[PDB]
Amino acid sequence: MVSTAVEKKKYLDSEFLLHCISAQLLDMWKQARARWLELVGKEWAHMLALNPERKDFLWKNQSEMNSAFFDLCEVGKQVMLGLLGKEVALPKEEQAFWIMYAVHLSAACAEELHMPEVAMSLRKLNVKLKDFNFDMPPEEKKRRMERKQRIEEARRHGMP
Repeated sequence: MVSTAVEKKKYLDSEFLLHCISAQLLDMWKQARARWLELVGKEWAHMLALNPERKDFLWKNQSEMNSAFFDLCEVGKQVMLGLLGKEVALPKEEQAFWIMYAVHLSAACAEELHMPEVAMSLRKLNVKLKDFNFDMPPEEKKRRMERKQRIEEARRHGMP
């Protein structure tokens, strides 16, 4: 499953997504991907400055990067639903998608941020994904619910 998803990592490239999801959702995906990678790259550059030999990325649980990753997962899930043309995926479809998502983002860290391949591992991403798929204030809960609604609406070409 992870073997086939390695080639299928290109499936989340903008050029492969184009015309298969709405223009609005595609732009949300492009922006959310860029935002997360930029934050990862900043955090890494600081870490590397302090230990040039390090090979691990420490994921800070209370960080802008972490919040940006959550939002990227939210957009990613709607990308999946957009590709399938469904509101609720089969669990096998979800498992396939999240594998492709994790392979895609891990490749981007090695290829686009030039991080050691072992730093942003498939396993690390999966730990955080499990959190997404399974002490936040009430106002921030509201915020995330309104954002998810806006992404869902983008996916449906502006429809509820």
